[PDB]
Amino acid sequence: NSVSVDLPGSMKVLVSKSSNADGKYDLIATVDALELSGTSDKNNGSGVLEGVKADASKVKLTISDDLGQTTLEVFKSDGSTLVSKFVTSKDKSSTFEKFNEKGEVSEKFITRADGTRLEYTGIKSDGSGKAKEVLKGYVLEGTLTAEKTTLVVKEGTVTLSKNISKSGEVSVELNDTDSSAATKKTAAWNSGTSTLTITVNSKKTKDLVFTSSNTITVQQYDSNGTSLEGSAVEITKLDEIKNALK
Repeated sequence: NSVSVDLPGSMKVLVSKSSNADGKYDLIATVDALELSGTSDKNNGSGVLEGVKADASKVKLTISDDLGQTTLEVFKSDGSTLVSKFVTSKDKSSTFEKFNEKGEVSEKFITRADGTRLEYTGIKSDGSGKAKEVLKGYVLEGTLTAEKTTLVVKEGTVTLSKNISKSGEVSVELNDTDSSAATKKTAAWNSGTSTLTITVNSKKTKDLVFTSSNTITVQQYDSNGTSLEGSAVEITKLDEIKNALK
């Protein structure tokens, strides 16, 4: 009769085993206790399913042609003003967006494949908002502008800024307002190694590596400031970032 097809986000869609006189396949799924239905000219479980809630809100599930992504939209009763959208990928990454009354994004929660999160709240029409990055062991706080996301850690007169572009590219900078050259921190970012090298009084002191696993490691230099010693150690809490900035 039907074939159950496994989709991202542990969702399932039933597809008819064979096509009708028009060559089309029937699709059925149950999402959040609502039965959705649709038809497709493909036999693999891809296509669009729709349902209508008790309250007249319209639900639409779109399964991409290669089954790599699901988009689950809830609309107002007009079928066009978004209330929410979940987009889930095969790799386990996802996005959840909430919309305001004009159907424009007001909150956006990104879950990466590794389970870390980037959370945008209080999003305004000017593109600004509040940002929080949820990592293994700790969270970073900052802001969103149209230009970029900037997460900030302050320690004494030092400010560490972790910038994330719209496409997820990380760059990091440091500024210290310390008026003494004996203690003022400066830093160089190397985009090629995702590493921030801190210097104090003309001696390199530490490398902070911002890894592809969304972690930070720290490693110290020798007293002459030209050779790394020991091994890189993973930072496990915000206070350990602050320690590296002292």
